[PDB]
Amino acid sequence: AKITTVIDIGSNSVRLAVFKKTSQFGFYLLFETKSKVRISEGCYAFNGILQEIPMQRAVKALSEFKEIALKYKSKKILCVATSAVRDAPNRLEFVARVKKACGLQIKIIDGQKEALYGGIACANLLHKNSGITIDIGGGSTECALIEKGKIKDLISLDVGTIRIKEMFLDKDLDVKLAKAFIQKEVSKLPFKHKNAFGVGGTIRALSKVLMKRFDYPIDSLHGYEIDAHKNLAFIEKIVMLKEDQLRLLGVNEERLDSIRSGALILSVVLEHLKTSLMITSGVGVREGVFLSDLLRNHYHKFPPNINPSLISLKDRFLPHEKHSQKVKKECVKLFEALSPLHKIDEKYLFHLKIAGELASMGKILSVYLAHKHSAYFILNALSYGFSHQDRAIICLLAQFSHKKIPKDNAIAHMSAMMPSLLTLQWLSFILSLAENLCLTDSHHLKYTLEKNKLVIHSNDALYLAKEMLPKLVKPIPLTIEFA
Amino acid sequence: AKITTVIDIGSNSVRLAVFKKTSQFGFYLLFETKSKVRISEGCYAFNGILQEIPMQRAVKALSEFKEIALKYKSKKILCVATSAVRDAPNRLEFVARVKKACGLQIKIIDGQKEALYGGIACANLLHKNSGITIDIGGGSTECALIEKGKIKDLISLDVGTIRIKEMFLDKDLDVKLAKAFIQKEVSKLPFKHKNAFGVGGTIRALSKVLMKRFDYPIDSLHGYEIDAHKNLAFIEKIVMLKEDQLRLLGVNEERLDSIRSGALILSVVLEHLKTSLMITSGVGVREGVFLSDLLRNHYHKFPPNINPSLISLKDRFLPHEKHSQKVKKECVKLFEALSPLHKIDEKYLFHLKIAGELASMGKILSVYLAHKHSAYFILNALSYGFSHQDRAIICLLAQFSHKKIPKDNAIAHMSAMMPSLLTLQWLSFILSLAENLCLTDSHHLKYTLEKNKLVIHSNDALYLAKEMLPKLVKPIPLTIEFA
Ligand SMILES: Nc1nc2c(ncn2[C@@H]2O[C@H](COP(=O)(O)OP(=O)(O)OP(O)(O)=S)[C@@H](O)[C@H]2O)c(=O)[nH]1
Ligand SMILES: Nc1nc2c(ncn2[C@@H]2O[C@H](COP(=O)(O)OP(=O)(O)OP(O)(O)=S)[C@@H](O)[C@H]2O)c(=O)[nH]1
Ligand SMILES: [Cl-]
Ligand SMILES: [Cl-]
Ligand SMILES: [Cl-]
Ligand SMILES: [K+]
Ligand SMILES: [K+]
Ligand SMILES: [Mg+2]
Ligand SMILES: [Mg+2]
Ligand SMILES: [Mg+2]
Ligand SMILES: [Mg+2]
Repeated sequence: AKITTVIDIGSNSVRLAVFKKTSQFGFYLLFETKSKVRISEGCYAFNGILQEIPMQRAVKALSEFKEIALKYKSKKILCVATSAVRDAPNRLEFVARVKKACGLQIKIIDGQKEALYGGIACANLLHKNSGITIDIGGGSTECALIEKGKIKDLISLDVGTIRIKEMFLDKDLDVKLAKAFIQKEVSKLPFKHKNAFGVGGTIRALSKVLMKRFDYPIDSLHGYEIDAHKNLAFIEKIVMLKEDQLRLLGVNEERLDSIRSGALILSVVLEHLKTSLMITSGVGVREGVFLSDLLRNHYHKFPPNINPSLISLKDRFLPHEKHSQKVKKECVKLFEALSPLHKIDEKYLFHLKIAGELASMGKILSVYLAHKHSAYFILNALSYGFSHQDRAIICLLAQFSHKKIPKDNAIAHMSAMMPSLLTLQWLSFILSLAENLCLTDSHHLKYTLEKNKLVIHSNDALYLAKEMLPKLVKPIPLTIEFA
Repeated sequence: AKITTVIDIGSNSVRLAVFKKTSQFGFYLLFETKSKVRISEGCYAFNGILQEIPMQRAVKALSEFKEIALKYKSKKILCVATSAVRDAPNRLEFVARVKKACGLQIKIIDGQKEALYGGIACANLLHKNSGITIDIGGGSTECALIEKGKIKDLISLDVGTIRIKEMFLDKDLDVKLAKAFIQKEVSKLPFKHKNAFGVGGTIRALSKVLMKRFDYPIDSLHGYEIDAHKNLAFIEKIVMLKEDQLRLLGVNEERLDSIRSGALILSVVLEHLKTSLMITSGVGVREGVFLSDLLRNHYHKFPPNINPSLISLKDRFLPHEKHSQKVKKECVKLFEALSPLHKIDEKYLFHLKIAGELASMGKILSVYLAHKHSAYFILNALSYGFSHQDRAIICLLAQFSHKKIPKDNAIAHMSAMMPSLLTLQWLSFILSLAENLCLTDSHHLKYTLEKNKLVIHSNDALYLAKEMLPKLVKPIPLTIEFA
């Protein structure tokens, strides 16, 4: 199927995502949305029986999600339902009402399969290979243990934002009683890990709060890294704030009434898992469902050196992809030839290579200021499998090809672990020279270094590359000569 | 063909552009560059005989231009040569040298054909119907009188930057004698007009100086508007400035030694033509050659309401047109139904409709912050046939969909002729509401207004559009009801 829709019927949000497959492993999100259906509303006092008005909302929302699926030409529609529906004594009647109302067939999935879908999404689309997912939803919480990219254990707990809200916080029961109820279940998690992968609306909402509080310069939550020890006190503080204080923190209206129980659950989980770093995930069940299919014949794992963001970016914006292979190759040779001078950690060849592949991507928008467009593309869409640092470096290399990187760059100082200006200027200068040298179909280039003299060996005239040489911004005083 | 390279052998710059046809009328630039070949160097003192080292440069640049054309898989290569080559007693040996060196067939064109090509580009790719082109090159200056989109007269004058530089300025001849010489040729221009279309490197260079001088917020040469009366004195001053003063003004190193001649010629032309408004053209001879082929069967003119930037942007990023056509339709209806309240000039329906078509273009990059990506695409690539004002308005409409436009927005204050903030907030709100209503293919919507009450008439549940109603930002107090 070229276009596939996933519908994730949660206990609070119902989510929709439309995926377009661009190659064997390349894909991107054509459309996504979520609706605050809260099918679980009022069910927890009636033995999980889904109530009439909430069921009516679900049907109406699901009908429009189906319309959206067909509006985008989906060849397949996969619909899964989690905690509130699987717990519900009348679950089979709701499934039947939905089928009769719109022809959608719902597959109730158990907690372990829900944990797996979140694990699959995070194991493949984040930048850490090992860790534990935390998928806090309105009705349940899933944790999947991931080790070097493979799922090793799945657990689902019957604690969720709306469950806690209706059983405890709505009744003005002391928050201590809710914490105990949560801890009693969180005790059952049989594993610990320095890394956690934060999944779901509570955690993404909390991540937006933290980004705003610390004036974070990158506006995308997929991959945002949270120091769990530093921030656990604030997370616990959120549990007891009132609605207007949450508003001042930036929480949107629709999320005000569930975020505090959600924050309580997250705090108990993080304490138990001994998490030190939580990475915010922009993906979860709906993406994992799609990947279960995409990767069904590949053991639910992208092959080594297969990155779906990189690949889909090239399918969308660079389908004649040999030029960029040459620039990458020359960037490698240049980096080796100059290593006596720059002595930069070869870990940064990773970023240089990718900037080599992507630096002319923005010409599909305009050939004027093309590198500025490439940088924009890279910063906003090179997401799966890249840290924010990885993205910022690659972005800067492309953005400042043939230019001086400012001292005052927000992205460059995004973190104290970022590479130095000089290192960034070196890699950008290398990218620039490689680009100049690959302008034509010049072949068999060789670089030698003697003192501060770079010599470019070629039997080609390289007339245009020689003409452009003075427009390079060198990282240090260095002479470039053509032999 | 699909991919077409054009090479324009000027007397100073030699330019290359690779065009990609995406549809019957859609196209965009795959690649472009220019090389300071200056084939005319030293020819003016030897009756126009092209000199040996300049010809060698040309052969070396043109052989690599051919390589670039083939690298991009050009099916057709169109190569024309202008003043210095057409004037040269040895023109036929240079042409044959180039043919033997790389198989490029140079077609020497006379001054009228040169004026025609610039005219075709400007008549089609600029936003004014009538005016006179001013194409100052190294050897000659062309003017094409355009009226209502149609070429009515062509003249070529033997004044250019390198000609004047070598005949007068290089010899420390009083600038007065050079002006007198130019005035004698400009005298032959038999027409006048309030509008001028600026073509070539001199005028683009001057436009960049002016954009920097005035802290202009849109970094885009194409379409930039220059008050010729207010700036003529500054243009004339440029003629008397030193290299380093030109550097301080931002002039590129390669442009320093020709811009003063070019400014002298331009000031004389603007005075004679009575120009009050000059529009900087990002296109010229090379685009005119491509268009004369593209439009060979359409009398060198796009059909009414055919805009190649709009179309090509949709070809590249929106190969599915029916969604965006629905949003535009609702934007028109909403506009008309709300006009008792907003009372906005109907001239702005033009921008609203195009924002309706393009507002979700950016989702091809990311579905998160998609409207921000769309605005970026529009501001940087919606160029042919649009003023900077048109581009800015359309950009802002998409950018601030479902948001409040800040009071201090740089683009919004780009010029005093911009629409008011309130008008802009109105248009954005209409777009936002249209977008909500077209989420699903809600068919046959109708609108009525009573006082400040908008009533939406539908047979649809419009469940999701209602769920989103509170996130619209209204321009004035307004009640929205569904019947
Ligand atoms: N699952 C997931 N949600 C995200 C991600 N990034 C943002 N969100 C959330 O998704 C919702 C939509 O954000 P966003 O897409 O930026 O606005 P929008 O309503 O679709 O309007 P737009 O994108 O056309 S500008 C917000 O609630 C945001 O907090 C992500 O990477 N993954
Ligand atoms: N003919 C034409 N030239 C332009 C236009 N805009 C800018 N230029 C000129 O073309 C040259 C390159 O512009 P530009 O493409 O932004 O830099 P670049 O060297 O190619 O580097 P990049 O685009 O990969 S970031 C400069 O001489 C600039 O003034 C335009 O619209 N038309
Ligand atoms: Cl979310
Ligand atoms: Cl130019
Ligand atoms: Cl030009
Ligand atoms: K969950
Ligand atoms: K000219
Ligand atoms: Mg869930
Ligand atoms: Mg460019
Ligand atoms: Mg010319
Ligand atoms: Mg979005």
